[PDB]
Amino acid sequence: SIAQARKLVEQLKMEANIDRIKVSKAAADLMAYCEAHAKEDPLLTPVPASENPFREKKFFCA
Amino acid sequence: SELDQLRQEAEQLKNQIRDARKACADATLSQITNNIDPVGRIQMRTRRTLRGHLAKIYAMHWGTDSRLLVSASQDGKLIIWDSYTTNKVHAIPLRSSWVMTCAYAPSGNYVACGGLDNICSIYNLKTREGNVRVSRELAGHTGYLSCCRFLDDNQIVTSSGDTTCALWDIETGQQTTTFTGHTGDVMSLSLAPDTRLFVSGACDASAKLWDVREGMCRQTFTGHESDINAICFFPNGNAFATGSDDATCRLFDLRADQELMTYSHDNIICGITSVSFSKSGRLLLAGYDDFNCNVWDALKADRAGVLAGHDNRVSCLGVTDDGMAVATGSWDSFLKIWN
Amino acid sequence: KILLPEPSIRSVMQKYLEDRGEVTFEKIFSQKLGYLLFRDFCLNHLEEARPLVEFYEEIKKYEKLETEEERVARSREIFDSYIMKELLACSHPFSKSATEHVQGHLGKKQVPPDLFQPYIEEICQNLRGDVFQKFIESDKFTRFCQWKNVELNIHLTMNDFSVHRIIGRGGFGEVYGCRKADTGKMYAMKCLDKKRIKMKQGETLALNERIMLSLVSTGDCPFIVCMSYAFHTPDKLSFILDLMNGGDLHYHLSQHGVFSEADMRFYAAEIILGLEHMHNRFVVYRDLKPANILLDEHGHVRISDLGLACDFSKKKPHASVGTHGYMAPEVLQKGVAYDSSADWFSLGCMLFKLLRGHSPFRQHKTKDKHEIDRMTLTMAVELPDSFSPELRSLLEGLLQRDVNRRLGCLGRGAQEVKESPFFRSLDWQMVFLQKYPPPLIPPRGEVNAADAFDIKLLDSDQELYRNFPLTISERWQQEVAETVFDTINAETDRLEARKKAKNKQLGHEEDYALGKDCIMHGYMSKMGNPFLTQWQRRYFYLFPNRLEWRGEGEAPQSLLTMEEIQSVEETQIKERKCLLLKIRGGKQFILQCDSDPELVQWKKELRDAYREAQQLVQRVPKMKNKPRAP
Ligand SMILES: O=C(Cc1cc([C@@H]2CCNC[C@H]2COc2ccc3c(c2)OCO3)ccc1F)NCCc1cn[nH]c1
Ligand SMILES: [Mg+2]
Repeated sequence: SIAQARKLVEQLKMEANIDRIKVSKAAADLMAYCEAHAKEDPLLTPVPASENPFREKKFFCA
Repeated sequence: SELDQLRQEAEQLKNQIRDARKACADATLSQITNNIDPVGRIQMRTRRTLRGHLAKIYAMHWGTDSRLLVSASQDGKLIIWDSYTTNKVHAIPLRSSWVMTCAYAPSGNYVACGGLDNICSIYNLKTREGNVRVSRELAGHTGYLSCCRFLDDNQIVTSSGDTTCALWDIETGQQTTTFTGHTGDVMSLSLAPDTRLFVSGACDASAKLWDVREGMCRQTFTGHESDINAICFFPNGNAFATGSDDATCRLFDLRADQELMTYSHDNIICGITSVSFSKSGRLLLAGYDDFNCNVWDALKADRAGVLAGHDNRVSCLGVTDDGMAVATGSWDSFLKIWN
Repeated sequence: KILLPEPSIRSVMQKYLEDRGEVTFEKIFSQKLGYLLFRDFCLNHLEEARPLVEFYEEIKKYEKLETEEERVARSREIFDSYIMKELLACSHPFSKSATEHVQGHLGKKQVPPDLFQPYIEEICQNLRGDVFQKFIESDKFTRFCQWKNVELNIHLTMNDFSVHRIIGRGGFGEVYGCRKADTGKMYAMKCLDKKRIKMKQGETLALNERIMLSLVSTGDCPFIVCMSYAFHTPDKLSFILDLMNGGDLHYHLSQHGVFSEADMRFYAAEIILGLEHMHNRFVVYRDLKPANILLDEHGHVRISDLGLACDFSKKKPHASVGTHGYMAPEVLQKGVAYDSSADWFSLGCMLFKLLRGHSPFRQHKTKDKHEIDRMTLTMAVELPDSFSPELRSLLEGLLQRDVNRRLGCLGRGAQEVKESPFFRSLDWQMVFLQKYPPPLIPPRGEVNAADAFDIKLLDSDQELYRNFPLTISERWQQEVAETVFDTINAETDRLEARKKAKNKQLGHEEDYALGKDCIMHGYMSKMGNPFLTQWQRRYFYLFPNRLEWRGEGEAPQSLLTMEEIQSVEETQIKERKCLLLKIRGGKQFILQCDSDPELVQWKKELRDAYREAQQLVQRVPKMKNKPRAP
């Protein structure tokens, strides 16, 4: 189909004409994000039993 | 001819995209993160087992309170669970047996689900009276409902076997925007933290980034060798991960417009069903058809740990918004909550 | 006594009947129990249909009215009546044209019993469509399903009959007076012995008797011993028939001696209507003789034993079949085809024996079988001068050797015989209604009144009788209707009301099958592992991707997925058919159903649902099995 193939061209032109950053900078940003949030991540930084809703505890709210 | 030429200019545009991506590939995530310590051995126990589905579980979704969750099963029900006590807050028998997906609205007022009925059904969890009712049956897809996620109580995004996604106005029951572009069944979707963008993963082995408000495909990501079954945004919105039938997960960056990392091991040969990040984005957790959940260092690519608590496929998973736990759901009819 | 299955039986039965095209207005309305439940539905629960059905029943009563004076009176009452007016009051009245035909025959004083037939037809065209579909939706169709489940699960044995004195004896067996225990209805049981049948090579005879009884037993003929049931036990064949405890006419001829013209005329008229019934169904009887005429306690008679009868709708018989002194020429000649012709000749021989004491071709007590035949083929019979002229005209009519000249073969059948001078005194409708006084009222308890003048069972022997059991639907439904239907329905109504209140105090609506995509539901019995489990009765719900089951007092907590099912097969466990489901991982799941239609339907539905589910799952990337080893 010629309508389809022209649609593909228009689409690819939208995809091509975007601003891209360097991988080295994109990667540094992900790393910095993980580092700023490492201490608030309980799967990473295991919490004391007393702060952990799923250990040593029967009395809950709602 | 015209068709000869439009194909050739498409191919040439694909080369220019490829060339401009390579021009950005000045280093790797793996090189950039060489100096940070490994996360060590990630080890968790099963803190709850959620029993009550009578057959395979296909999906799950946490409420925003990090406490309730909704699961969907081959038994033709949704169950809404209180993960803290393990009690069933609601058990919802569906109109169609063939449910495949489910979603918890951020407010906690609705769930949604659907499957081979090709419908996204919306359930009002607290009526005027205090009953659980179907409040809307979103009809319009031409093939199965694969995933659905609420933006708010009046808007939801769906993906489908008909190769499209859509944005729905729940009140009118109508598709407000249709996202067309995939050439295979769309299997999964994930909303950006700000809900202006979403990404989809499909059986054409690509992921696409969509503008919610304006209706277009902004970027297309390739590299998987086979179906993408699952997708999830990295928590700052600038990257996302996919899981595929090719036995790999991958990390894609939006602004660099390319793949940053592959997460795989020569001993893992089956498909990934499900992906989610830990609260900080440092861990990528994925479910596998070999009955495990593997936990990856998202920055460094090493396998950090394994959750091995199911007797059949891990079909779904999710990390709570408070980061405190991970839920796994399985073909063995159980969910487990781990930390 | 009859215990109806519960209303949820409908889930299986509705489907089983729809699959056979049996849930139409015509199929249900023409069954006696179907009609009774539809009537109940219309009179009591659907205002728009009630007058149609009341009118319909008035006409049904009108049809059965014996005198022309009664029908002049009643036709006028019906026309001048309130139901007639109710029907113009509604916006579905009778047509100008039907009304004109009726009121035209009325004003000219002529009142046939089918006077109101165009009204019947218009009523039925209006019962067709929405009113019928509303019946199907109602509890009265549910109740039809309950009765129908019982009808289609009948397996009679000796223990279902309280069996009493011998009322007939033959070479193959005996007949008994008996009472069917569940309804109290009285019948004859003709009990033929298989050892004795093997010994005398009459298997095709026993079997032909059954097919012939089937062809003949609908329509409630008052002049043939018809069948309600056939069944068999390891040593016996058993036919359940119209009770005739007055002995046969071979015995009564020998006790009373010969019969007057008037006496024989009673017997002949009754016999002629029996033959008419048979010939209208393209059956030739062939063995008409006095030992095959039986009497009831009142002296009314019926033709019995269709062993030697034949169906001529497709292929006219050639063979020499009968008893030697009553067989027609065109029969005795092997390779001359014949139809009902044969019975009219045989009738002639028989009406002669009742008058004279011997067949007209057995002269001096003689038995030369070849000579009896030569007399039938050669000499016309001299009729003694003492016979009336009307009787002479009749026997000369019936005994013509040439079929082309013979009374009853000139192309109008029995009607030719009925018009004979000999019967001028008779009203044939009165014959039909058994209104004429019989000549001989048998003494009560008369012993030996129906005697004829006189090794192992292989599995190949049993194999010949495979398709012997049979229930005549119309006969069972009439039995039930006239005995226990009303009382069972009331009791059953009360039982269901009671389970309903109790269910609601408990907080239990039996609603688990509703609002979902459940295909079918009902009771079955289950077994798993043969060492670990035993038969447990549970309530099953079939959904497109799984089969769930529950005990009493909880919702389902167990199931098999359609995915796990590899095959569904019939199999025998202790003389009882079960379903064997082979499950992935070499396990087994076995099912026993409570009735024959349930086993047929659960088999078909399970098979359909597992095959469709598996072909569907294979197309869905998220649900299908994926490779786990290279
Ligand atoms: O024994 C029978 C059938 C039979 C006949 C009779 C009677 C023999 C004498 N003529 C009347 C017959 C029928 O007797 C009946 C007596 C009472 C009845 C009844 C039939 O139906 C309803 O109530 C009694 C038991 C029977 F089993 N037929 C043998 C045919 C044969 C073949 N080779 N040799 C002989
Ligand atoms: Mg012949």
